[PDB]
Amino acid sequence: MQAIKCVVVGDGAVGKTCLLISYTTNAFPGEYIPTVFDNYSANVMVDGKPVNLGLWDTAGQEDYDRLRPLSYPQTDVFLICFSLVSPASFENVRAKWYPEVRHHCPNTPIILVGTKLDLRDDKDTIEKLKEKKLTPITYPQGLAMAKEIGAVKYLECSALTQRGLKTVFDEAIRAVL
Amino acid sequence: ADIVKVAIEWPGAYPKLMEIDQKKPLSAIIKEVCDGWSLANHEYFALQHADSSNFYITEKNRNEIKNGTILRLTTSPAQNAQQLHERIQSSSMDAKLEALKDLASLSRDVTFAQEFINLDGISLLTQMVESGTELDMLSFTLTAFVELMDHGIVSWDTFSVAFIKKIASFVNKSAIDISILQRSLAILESMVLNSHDLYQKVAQEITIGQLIPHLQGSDQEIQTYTIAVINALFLKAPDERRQEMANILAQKQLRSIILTHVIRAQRAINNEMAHQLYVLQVLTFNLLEDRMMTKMDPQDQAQRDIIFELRRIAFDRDYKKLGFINHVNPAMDFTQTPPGMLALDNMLYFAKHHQDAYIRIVLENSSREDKHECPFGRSSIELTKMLCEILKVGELPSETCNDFHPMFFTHDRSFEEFFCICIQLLNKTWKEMRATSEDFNKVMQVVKEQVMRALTTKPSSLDQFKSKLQNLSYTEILKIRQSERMNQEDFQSRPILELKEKIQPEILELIKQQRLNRLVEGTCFRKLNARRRQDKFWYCRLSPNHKVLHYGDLEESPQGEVPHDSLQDKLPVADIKAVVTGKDCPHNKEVLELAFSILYDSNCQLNFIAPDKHEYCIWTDGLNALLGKDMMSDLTRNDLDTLLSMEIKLRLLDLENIQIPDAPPPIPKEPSNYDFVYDC
Repeated sequence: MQAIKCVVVGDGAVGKTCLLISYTTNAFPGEYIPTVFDNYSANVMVDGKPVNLGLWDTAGQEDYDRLRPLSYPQTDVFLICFSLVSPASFENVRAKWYPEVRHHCPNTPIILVGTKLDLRDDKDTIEKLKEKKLTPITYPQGLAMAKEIGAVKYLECSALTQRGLKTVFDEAIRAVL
Repeated sequence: ADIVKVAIEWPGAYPKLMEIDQKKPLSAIIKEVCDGWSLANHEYFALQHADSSNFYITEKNRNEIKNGTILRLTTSPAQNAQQLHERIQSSSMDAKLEALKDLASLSRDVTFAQEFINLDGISLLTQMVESGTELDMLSFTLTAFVELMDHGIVSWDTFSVAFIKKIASFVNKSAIDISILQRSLAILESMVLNSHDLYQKVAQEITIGQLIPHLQGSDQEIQTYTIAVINALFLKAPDERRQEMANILAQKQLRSIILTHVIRAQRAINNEMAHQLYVLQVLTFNLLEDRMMTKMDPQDQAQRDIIFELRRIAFDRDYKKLGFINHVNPAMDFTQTPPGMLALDNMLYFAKHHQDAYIRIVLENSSREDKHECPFGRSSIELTKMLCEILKVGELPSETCNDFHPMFFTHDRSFEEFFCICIQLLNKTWKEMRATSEDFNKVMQVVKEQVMRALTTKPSSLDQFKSKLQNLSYTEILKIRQSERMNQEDFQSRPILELKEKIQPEILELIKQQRLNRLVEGTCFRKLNARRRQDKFWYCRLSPNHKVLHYGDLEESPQGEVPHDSLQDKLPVADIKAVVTGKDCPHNKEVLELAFSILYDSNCQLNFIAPDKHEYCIWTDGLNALLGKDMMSDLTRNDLDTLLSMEIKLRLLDLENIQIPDAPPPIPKEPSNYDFVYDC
């Protein structure tokens, strides 16, 4: 059940809160009760890594560039979040949490994810990804990006679907591997 | 309502454009035209064609008038007949020549020829031929004559004996002007056809040695009309004198003459000469019908002596070793007609002219006391009967047939020669059959199926006929014909093709259950860039539920399969968007034909390289199944056809030897009474 120091970095437009809150309440594709104080957590008897994760959520907001820096020095891995309906995510990636990785540790598993994967490509997300005239980023832009600064996997997950979820949680666990 | 647009012309005037109403009489039309042309006496005029041979128009022929035709008003048919009767007898030779030409031109019309025969112009032409001196004029004369008489308004018996002797002199003298001979032969043929007394008068005025040399001419029309006169004298001849006429013709080598100068001549045989050889053939075969229907008198000692001599030539029971059903009185076996006396004529010919074959076939079955002997007598009886049947001995000639057997023209007795040939082939087939006396009739059918399949090849002579018989087998060529008459009628017959489509989809689904099994099993594949111990081969499998996949990996192996599970195992199946092929895989040209990618949730896909075109059919078709699509490969269609072959096979096991109605029979009216007397 071995728990882990899981500090989930990730930018404010991402929303991993609902994400965790819809997986692990273990209810449906969709409806889960979201939460406020959000060090989250989850698990499985996962892989003989029969383990629990303690998701260390600081504020996802920027007033923590110490308090979040007070969440780094020894976190096993880091959940490092971006999204797809807004390329600023596909950029902050080598740009913000990645330095912040460079910044606290050059040793641990460090990875990436574009949220809004399920949202990248609506005619309306297509639509106001063209109105802003940037890209419903190609995951290919990913496979470069993640060849680039250090996403040891690279993933996506959505709690509306409650999906990509374990997928995400996959090596978010087996980083041990 | 019934209108035809026509232009009417006149020498020296402009054409009048008339919308002729077909209900108005012709006289009113001609009157309108003459009034438009200021011509008095409209009743002196009629209407004719300005085009080709310009038949005069009557209330009957005016219906054949098409729109836009050019027509010429002219003298009435009566006026034309009058001016022609005047001018064809003119003392001016040029006027008489032009008159005879125009008359031979216009005599093909029945409406003018009516007026011309009604004035005894037939007698004018008759006198012109009978007493004309230094006789072009005669050619048009006789052409007009035949065109006039071809319309049946007066009888041919009106011709005087002087004209008959004159045309018989023209056909009977040394070769004269070609056209005169053609017209004289035509007149002779027609007068023989229409009158018996005229045939009597003609037969005494012409000889065989006169009708024969006209076949020596290089003009094929001379030949056609000559053999036409021949067949006319033959059809009109008495039955008793017909055989004598045939003997007189054969004595002058008529058969070999036609062989050397017609069927082997330089000029190809036309339709009419084929008809004439056909009628000569059917009559020469008819010459045997009299002996076909005459029964033997078993009390006639000479007729029994013929049987005794035919036995003596062979043997040197009392008749059981010769093959007659009646062992003590074989004459009874001849009282049935057909064939009766023809059988005896044929077998006596086979003994006198083909003694070797006769003694062979009789001594090969005269000492056989097993049930395998071939009775020669009964076989010859039934064989003359069946050859009279297949040839249709005793049939009258008709106008619709042009066929002949050229073989008969190579031998004077080719009938009895062919008899000997077919009895030889009969005993040959009998020995090949291992047949018995009980299987007699069957054997005959085979021999029939033999002979009827040889004459269709049109053998030029009797030896080619024998070679064809040597080629025929039992019932091997008939078995090939039976197997071929089904492959064509399977698809080219709507009554057979109709069930080819009702079950056809269910036949494909019958295949598709096998394809679903082939989907559940799962086969090997090929990974791209799978070098350096990466698993090139990799097998597959799928759950029974058709909603989750299960596949693994393999290696290059000398022995075979190693079903080791991979992490790439469960891909639920209801998610498969579509399966693409060829270039649409996102990543040696032959593997690209074997390359095909499963396409599902937008960017999650998998590429494949099937182990063969077999599995390339299997996988893509089972994936069309997992999404319900029709099968795309032509090997699946080959399985479809291999199935529907047996599936219509089971059905033809119900409709054998029954004519397949390609035009569907109609549904009759319903039974108004629904009171079933027998219950359900």
